[PDB]
Amino acid sequence: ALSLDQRIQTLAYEELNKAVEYHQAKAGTVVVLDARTGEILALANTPGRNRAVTDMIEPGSAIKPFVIAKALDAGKTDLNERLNTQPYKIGPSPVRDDTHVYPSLDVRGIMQKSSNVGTSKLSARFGAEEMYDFYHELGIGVRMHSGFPGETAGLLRNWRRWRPIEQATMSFGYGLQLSLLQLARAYTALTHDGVLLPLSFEKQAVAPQGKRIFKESTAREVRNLMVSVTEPGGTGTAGAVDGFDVGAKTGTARKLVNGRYVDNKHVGTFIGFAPAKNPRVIVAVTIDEPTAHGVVAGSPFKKIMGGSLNILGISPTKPLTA
Repeated sequence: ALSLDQRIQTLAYEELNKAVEYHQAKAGTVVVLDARTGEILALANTPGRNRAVTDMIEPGSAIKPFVIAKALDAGKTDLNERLNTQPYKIGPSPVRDDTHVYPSLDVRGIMQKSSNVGTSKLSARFGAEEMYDFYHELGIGVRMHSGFPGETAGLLRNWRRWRPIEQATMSFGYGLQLSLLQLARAYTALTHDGVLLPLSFEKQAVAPQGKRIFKESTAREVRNLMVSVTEPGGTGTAGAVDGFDVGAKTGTARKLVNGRYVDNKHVGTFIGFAPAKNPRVIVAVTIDEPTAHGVVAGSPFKKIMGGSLNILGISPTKPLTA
């Protein structure tokens, strides 16, 4: 009684190969979760090791929704505040959006434009220790004990050694590491009404008691705000799925490789869930070091998500246009 769905696995495998070949990338990974149970429905890798499981990545933009959720959850911001989002400095260190300037944005805007400034200022309303604990409770630095070879814990540095610049760069996804599976896992906290799920490779007749991280209503509102990422105006319109509202993030993630000098490998990333309001599927795609022609992880995400929803009998919630 494995949780894996062949129809979805075949679809994940095929769109992944297609995308990796088209972009001439080194490698690729897809994870598909049942957004309500945490069942792994698919897990596809290009040939070689199980990167979904073994490869620590710095998540980039994909971590942002969590910072924003924490800030809404604690009442440190709300849906009406306009933040000053001008580039600014911490000590010598510039913080900037890439590479637009947005003078001000509300929280929806911060999500929509995936703003580094807005995110890092929402993070800065918490102490280093509170943020550390938050990242830890998302499972960052905590082994999943999947039972696969090469698995590791990840990296969350002790908060006592954090500089204010490091707290801020962690809020936009650098200086801490987790696997794609750990990242897809964190997303269940958003889809399953504030409750983080442990994930399982086996079919579930429960489904499991997870661990509350956010209020239900915080998760519900964050999902709505993530819809603006895939709509016109957002940074992830490449991951829009006809007929559905999709909540998602795109970004370039990083993979570190030792040793003489550490190699910063770039990884195209797209992660999301749909239907946004009542999610049924989380899809996460990474594509390692694309070379030709971020639509990179977006198109296969778009195809895998669309195809998974059809396979599972989930109907569109809005009109089709083309």
